[PDB]
Amino acid sequence: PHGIIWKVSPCAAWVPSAVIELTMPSGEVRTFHPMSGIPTQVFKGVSVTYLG
Amino acid sequence: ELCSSDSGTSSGLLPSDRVLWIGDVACQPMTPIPEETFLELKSFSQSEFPD
Repeated sequence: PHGIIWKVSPCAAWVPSAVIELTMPSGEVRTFHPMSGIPTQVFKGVSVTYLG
Repeated sequence: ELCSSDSGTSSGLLPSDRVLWIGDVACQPMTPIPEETFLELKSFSQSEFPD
């Protein structure tokens, strides 16, 4: 009747991560969240990843 | 290469099987984009195919 909605995401890794505010030399400025070894949705060539 | 004569085309009514569309392509309404994005996409495309 109420409609309570929950969102569960199981995980058992707990790898370190960080945020990256990248600015392209052309002028485009965006942000993305890289993971420890996982690609971060490469934005036109740049595939900077984070290591732990 | 050339258009040779055909007796079947004299009636003036040709069936639909005589029309061929090279490749499967569909169109849709588009939205104008700035020149910077198109230039970056062209650069990435020409970098994806160095051969």
